[PDB]
Amino acid sequence: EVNLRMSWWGGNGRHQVTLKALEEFHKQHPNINVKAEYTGWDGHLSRLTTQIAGGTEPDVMQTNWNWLPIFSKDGTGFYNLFSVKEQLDLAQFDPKELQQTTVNGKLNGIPISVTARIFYFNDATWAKAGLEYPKTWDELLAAGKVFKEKLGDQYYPVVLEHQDTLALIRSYMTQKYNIPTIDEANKKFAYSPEQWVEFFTMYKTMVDNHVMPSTKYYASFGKSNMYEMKPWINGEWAGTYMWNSTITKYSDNLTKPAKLVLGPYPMLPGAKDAGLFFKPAQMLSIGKSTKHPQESAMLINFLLNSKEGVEALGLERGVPLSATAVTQLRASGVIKDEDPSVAGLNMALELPHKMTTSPYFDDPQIVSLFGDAIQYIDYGQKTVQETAEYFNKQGDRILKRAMR
Ligand SMILES: O=C(O)C1=C[C@H](O)[C@@H](O)[C@@H](O[C@@H]2[C@H](O)[C@@H](O)[C@@H](O)O[C@@H]2C(=O)O)O1
Repeated sequence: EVNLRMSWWGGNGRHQVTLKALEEFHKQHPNINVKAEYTGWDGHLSRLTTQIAGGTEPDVMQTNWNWLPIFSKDGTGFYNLFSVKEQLDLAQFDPKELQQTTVNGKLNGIPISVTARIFYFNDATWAKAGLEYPKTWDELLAAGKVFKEKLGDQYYPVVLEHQDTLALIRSYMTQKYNIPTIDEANKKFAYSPEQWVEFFTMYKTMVDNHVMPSTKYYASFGKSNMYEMKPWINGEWAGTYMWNSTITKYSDNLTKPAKLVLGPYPMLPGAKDAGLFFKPAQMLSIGKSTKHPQESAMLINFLLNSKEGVEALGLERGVPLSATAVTQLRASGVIKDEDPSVAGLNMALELPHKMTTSPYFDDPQIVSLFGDAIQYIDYGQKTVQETAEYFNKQGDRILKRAMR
């Protein structure tokens, strides 16, 4: 009798396939029981942080790439997956993808898929507005006015949650200035005071120009998860800047015959870098002090490499990085070139994208700092310049506490 716990986050679609997959794993292993612990994205890091701090975390965990500096600054925060290469077939995963999940020579997670945020639009609402998807940043910004005038105050080209908006304006600044957002050497942000004014100026331009809801309007709806909101479902918020690895958590909730559809990626003329946030979409990791490292490794192998786990898990986490698994899905017809999830990624890789994102750009204190920031602008409390100075200063402080 081996009892394991496994945690993950996701939409219900992803819960349903994972639960299906675990039922098979247990069928194939009468002696290995897994308790499942699963939520949506919200509060999930927060809960696992409490567990890790009291040493009660699961044997198997779905982890995020930006959590490596949080839990595993020295690579010892999770079990070294090189120690279970007997159970877990490592050679299926690219050596260069494995390097992103390796810290101090210790393999901390198996990246499941890679992802970048890209534009996805409600094709139904865009057809009503009689617009083509923006091919440029100017078109992005000019599209809100058309939405509001052709369809009404209630229609937006996109909805952006603050984290979405952070990634977007950084993409714009990267395209423009071709520098990293974080100076990792000096433990701080790389942008000048001016560049930060320009960053929050752009937010406010987009908000003024009716591109997406302001934070104030977004909060007149209730708290709900974005994909469960009426204006998302009703097709009133007509798009998202979103990971291809979890796009169906969004599209599953549109009203037929509306589809979320790949849009073009805006690029400034002369840009030497598309400014993607491209990374492991997520990982499977083993608890540092698991009493069952081998059975855990068997479970991770099953879900990522076995015929039956691969078939069960389908594309709820994106296009598998496992050679065997992505080949299976292609052969079964599950990966198709025209799938917006698949096409999202392919279009993205062809974008020039040499700039890597620092895991610190996605520090949860920095992300919350950013939502706070644009809330001050939207609720009249801080001007654009004050907000830019406030972000620069307080975010630098977090980066020193984060980069410790
Ligand atoms: O596929 C996912 O569930 C996923 C891929 C991203 O790499 C992760 O950072 C994580 O993103 C979460 C959330 O699930 C997603 O809906 C979006 O809101 O952004 C979140 C984020 O932290 O970026 O999940």
